[PDB]
Amino acid sequence: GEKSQAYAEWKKALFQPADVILDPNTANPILLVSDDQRSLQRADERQNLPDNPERFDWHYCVLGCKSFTSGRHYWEVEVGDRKEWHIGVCQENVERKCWVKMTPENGFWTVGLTDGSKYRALSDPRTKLTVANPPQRVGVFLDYETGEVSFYNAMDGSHIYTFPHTFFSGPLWPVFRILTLEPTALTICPA
Amino acid sequence: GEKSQAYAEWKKALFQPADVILDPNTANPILLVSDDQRSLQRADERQNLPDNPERFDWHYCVLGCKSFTSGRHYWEVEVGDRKEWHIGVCQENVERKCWVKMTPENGFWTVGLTDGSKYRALSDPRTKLTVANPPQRVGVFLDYETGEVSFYNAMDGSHIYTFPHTFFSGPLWPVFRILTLEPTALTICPA
Ligand SMILES: C=C(C)CCOP(=O)(O)OP(=O)(O)O
Repeated sequence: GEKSQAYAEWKKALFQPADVILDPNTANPILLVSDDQRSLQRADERQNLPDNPERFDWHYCVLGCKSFTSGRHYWEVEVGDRKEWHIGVCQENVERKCWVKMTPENGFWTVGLTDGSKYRALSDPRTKLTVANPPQRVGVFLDYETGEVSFYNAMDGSHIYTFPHTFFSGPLWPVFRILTLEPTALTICPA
Repeated sequence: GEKSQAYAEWKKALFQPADVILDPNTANPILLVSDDQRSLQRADERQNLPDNPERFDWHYCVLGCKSFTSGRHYWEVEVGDRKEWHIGVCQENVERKCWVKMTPENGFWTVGLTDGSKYRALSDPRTKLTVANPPQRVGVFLDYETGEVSFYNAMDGSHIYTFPHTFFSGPLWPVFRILTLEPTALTICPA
């Protein structure tokens, strides 16, 4: 209880709770956004969607509906028993159509999981993470002004990863990515 | 380059720069504190020194000359190629005379290196770290109010470790521990 309590108090001293919903107009055509816009699944094949400019056509990504240009913000994501996921932030100006490698140099700050047990930060090169207990819920923490993106196990307060401090260019968006077709959705925790 | 600049801007924006000097009165008798109080080495054998109450008698530890009871503070330590070292903060009330495990529950928040290649956080139990580039200079970051102790590579800005947010009791001192005889001293970088 003490580690959860200190995690709650820290998030109150410093970070504004963001109420993040998924924008279906940004979602790759293989993704399904839930009607309440909190949950994400994958289809067996691309669905028939317009190719509007905001849509990720290659990467299996979706954005939030609000961006950040300043300030300290957090949100929490129920990854549950998923075997695969990536979450974090990206710049408004990322390449959405052509492939680009999802790295900080290309405007992406994400961590995640592959093959049930391989936790990685998508630094370049990728950082192999050591996680003592697989997180069911992950907190994403942004400080725009200091260039900080960090990740915690939201249930026990343990730290997962902090990217090197950087300089952002333009607005940042919450980003979510799933590659697999598996029973458990990715779900955003309401603020 | 940019990662060093962003690390510099972050530490300047949010943390008070501590000018840390070693207190030889606190040092375990096997330690040698330099005349300028910036450098720490180990002697071959325990020196004959008085067992005054403030002196560490069991652990091979020394404190700084100033504690923190509030605020955000940072300092940097040149570890160079030294194969063994642990650094961080501890509570004024730690057990200095008798055997105790150096853990957060016992008032110590430290990380470091064993046998040239084994990075650990001194959590209970110890957390094995994976560090892609061995740091030569380590930044120690304290936020008293949010219970935060984190550690960075002070040359490239890469993150090393963040303890779970906690609650501190009383003053925190910079603490330094070396177990081995090695050519390379630990040296505190001035503010
Ligand atoms: C033996 C002493 C007094 C120094 C190291 O203590 P431990 O052997 O308990 O090891 P750490 O895990 O604290 O390095």
